[PDB]
Amino acid sequence: GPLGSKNMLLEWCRAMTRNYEHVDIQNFSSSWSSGMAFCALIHKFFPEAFDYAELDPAKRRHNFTLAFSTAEKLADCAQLLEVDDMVRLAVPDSKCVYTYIQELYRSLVQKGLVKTKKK
Repeated sequence: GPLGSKNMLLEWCRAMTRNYEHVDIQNFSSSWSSGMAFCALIHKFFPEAFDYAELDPAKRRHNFTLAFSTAEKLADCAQLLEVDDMVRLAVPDSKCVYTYIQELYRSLVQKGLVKTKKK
């Protein structure tokens, strides 16, 4: 479509990347090899989550588990991705992140999280 799906998420996800640093969402795979994206994106809607400024790219394993363990306890998100796999692959799939974000996106809509402030 003239708009596009991934573009919507990309535009959106990126919009939250401005707040955070060391993170650049120019892709859904390579730009995610740091795992810093999953944690950073969540930290946007959940402050009690964790101190994103206290995390480093050194502890990726924890970043993945954290991003998931945090989103799960707070949003009971999906379990489409496995920390170990992410760690081993070090290369996610645009469909995986997209699909994950998809489910997550929807949860935010119901929760009314995405509709925090109008333009």
